[PDB]
Amino acid sequence: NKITPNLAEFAFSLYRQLAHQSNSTNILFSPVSIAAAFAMLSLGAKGDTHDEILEGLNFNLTEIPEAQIHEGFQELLRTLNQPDSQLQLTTGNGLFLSEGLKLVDKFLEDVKKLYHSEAFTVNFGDTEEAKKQINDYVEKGTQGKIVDLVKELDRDTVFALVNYIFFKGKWERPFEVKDTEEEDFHVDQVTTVKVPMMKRLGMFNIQHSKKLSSWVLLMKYLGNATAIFFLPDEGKLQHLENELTHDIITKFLENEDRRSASLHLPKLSITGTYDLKSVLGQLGITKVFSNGADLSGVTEEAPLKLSKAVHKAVLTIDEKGTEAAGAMFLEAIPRSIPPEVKFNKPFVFLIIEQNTKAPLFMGRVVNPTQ
Repeated sequence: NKITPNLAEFAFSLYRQLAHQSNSTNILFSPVSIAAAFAMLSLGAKGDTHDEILEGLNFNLTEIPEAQIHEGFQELLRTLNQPDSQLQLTTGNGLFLSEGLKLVDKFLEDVKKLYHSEAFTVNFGDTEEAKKQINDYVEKGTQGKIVDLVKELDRDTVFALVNYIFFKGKWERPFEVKDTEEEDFHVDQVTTVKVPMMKRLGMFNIQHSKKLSSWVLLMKYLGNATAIFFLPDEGKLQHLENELTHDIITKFLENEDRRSASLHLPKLSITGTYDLKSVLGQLGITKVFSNGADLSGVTEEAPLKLSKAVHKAVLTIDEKGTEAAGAMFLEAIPRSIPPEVKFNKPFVFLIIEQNTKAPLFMGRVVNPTQ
């Protein structure tokens, strides 16, 4: 693409903020999902409000044309929604504005053709009634995978944004349910929990990196997506979180070499729930959540601001290399002795879209049972 580098930096920027607040919490969010959520909102904003958002998404308005930005997100979100995608990425934006409000139709239109988003008007006077609706939107939109998203709503809520994303990929080269068994996972230097561990001896795009002091594993998903897992050596987790760059990751994706290995990877499900206002505030995006928010692109006469913005990400990782079978690869294993690589301790991961090189997900697993 062309806005990929910016997205990559936005992601690490946001990841480090969340990782610095604690080192015992799992982390899971979607760089693409969130950036597009606000790039969209920037269409109904002006001046500092509008400029603050695009720069909080790591865009230098002094060197890049806005049209280029929205131009890119349209194509990116375009390919992510292909009805014939083996990927099966179900993501959506919930725009909820107070009832009885003059909305520029040009806005409601762009939010449609460019950001494939849906805008809804509701009675925010009735809290426990508008909240029950917003959650019924996600649920009926996520095949029920995500429920009771919104916990509570403020009083003077007039503008609320709900961003969600669900994903369960199908490995190009799947694991066998029959080999999955419980193994210890080290949440820390002297503590362990049990977790179902998938395992398979095979040819993997795996290698140990000295610069990162970590094992780097790359696995393909049906639908043109790649998962990159980083298993840091003893005591090098922070080191790893600080050395990661977009170029490092790009180098690893150009390598197609496979080597023998007995891999143990946990079967798990992770979710990330974040308050975009709270989180994006530390990145410099505030004006849009304030009274002085210039949202005249949305409503033309009445005062408007973003009251609440939530992001919810769900990622499931299991054996399946599809709901069904068919093809069937066959790998030639060398006779040499293969290394046993176990992801039985905290590790960081990225899920990259092969076409654009955009990060669909970024996360960290510290405790698989939490």
